[PDB]
Amino acid sequence: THYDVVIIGSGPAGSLCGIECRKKGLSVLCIEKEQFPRFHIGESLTGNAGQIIRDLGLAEDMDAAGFPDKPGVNVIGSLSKNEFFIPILAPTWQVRRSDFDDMIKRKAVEHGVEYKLGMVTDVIKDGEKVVGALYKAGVEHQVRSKVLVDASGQNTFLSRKGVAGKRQIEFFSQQIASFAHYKGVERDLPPFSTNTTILYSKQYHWSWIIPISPDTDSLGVVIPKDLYYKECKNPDDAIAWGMDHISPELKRRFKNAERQGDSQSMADFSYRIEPFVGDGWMCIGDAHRFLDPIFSYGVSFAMKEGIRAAEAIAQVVAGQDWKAPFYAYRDWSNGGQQIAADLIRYFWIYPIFFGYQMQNPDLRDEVIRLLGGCCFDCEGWKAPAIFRNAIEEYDRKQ
Ligand SMILES: Cc1cc2nc3c(=O)[nH]c(=O)nc-3n(C[C@H](O)[C@H](O)[C@H](O)COP(=O)(O)OP(=O)(O)OC[C@H]3O[C@@H](n4cnc5c(N)ncnc54)[C@H](O)[C@@H]3O)c2cc1C
Repeated sequence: THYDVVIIGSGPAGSLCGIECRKKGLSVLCIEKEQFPRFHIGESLTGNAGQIIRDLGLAEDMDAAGFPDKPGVNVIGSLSKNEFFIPILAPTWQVRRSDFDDMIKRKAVEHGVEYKLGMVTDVIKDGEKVVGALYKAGVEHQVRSKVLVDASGQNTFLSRKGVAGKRQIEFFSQQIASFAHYKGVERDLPPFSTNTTILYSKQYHWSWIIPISPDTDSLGVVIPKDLYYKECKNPDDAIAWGMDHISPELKRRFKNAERQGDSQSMADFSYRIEPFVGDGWMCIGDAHRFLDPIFSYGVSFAMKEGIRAAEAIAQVVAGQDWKAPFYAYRDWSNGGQQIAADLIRYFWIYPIFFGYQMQNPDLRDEVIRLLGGCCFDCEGWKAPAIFRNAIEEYDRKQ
């Protein structure tokens, strides 16, 4: 059995890639190992994500599913008492990922992507060229594809399989995130009751509060890996650590709150995988690159890469050799992702200066677009340059 495109995984990257490939008239199979709906962390969307969601015809459905509108994000430093607000670029939402991912997958089915509940386990190769995959599903099946798209997220299938490059981890910023859902959290005053709230103390010590339904808020406490394994060891203790040590806002807001279900812990390690394109295959989303979620780029970038990949895939299915089209995708992805990574690094090194710089109308407006996810067409902007130069200056002097 043959498809133009086989996609591993139906998170936001895989779903959007499938939809876009269908719009280009390609045949598409998506293999997803989990039954939807399924829990997934990563709840606060960018302005650009909202635009894609609107373009998919889902705006009214987002509201009806009870996903709060997101007016922007408040960043509060507990140690310095510096706080700044970044208004949203365009209308968007805070989501419960189980329901959200289900709604998007449904759109991909409406677009005619064929789905299988199954686990991809291997690739099929013709020399160095990838030409299909094996998946389980109580039998091992074989499928043939002109392009195998890895949208496996954090599972990073093609990297683990040795087809894509090795995972390059950013060791200096390794964190562990611990989170749970609560009811009864005290929200800010309308019209900003459903802003995302970020509270931070020391470098790489921070917490989020994200409203995800009419009465439910997502709480995360994120701390360096070493601190976690020394003082906490489990998510309940890490959250309590943040309550006690990151910000008095937490105790205040959570005074009458009640936890819903159990807490979980998860690695928050930045990484990139290179190469992430090759003959007959490519990675999109977290399957090749993960940024610090303090600025919530993940879902937005996953969707953007799925969309841009479809353009490359269409060129190869139409007859082109893989290199020019895939290297164009690669270069475009690296461009945007590096700007986002620089913004995050710049913030962590100079969080107060970052705040003071928002008082500058020109920078402020660029940062609004950048935090909105518009990092992929920035030739001639001032901010990306400032970030890059600062980071290089900081590094060269250490
Ligand atoms: C602590 C934390 C907080 C975060 N907060 C935010 C936030 O506020 N906003 C935001 O935008 N992002 C956030 N993120 C990031 C966000 O969750 C990811 O960037 C996003 O899920 C990436 O989408 P994806 O499609 O690439 O992968 P995923 O969404 O993970 O989807 C991948 C899919 O592939 C399937 N799969 C995996 N392996 C296989 C296989 N072998 N065969 C078949 N199927 C497979 C999985 O079941 C899964 O459904 C956060 C992440 C973390 C860790």
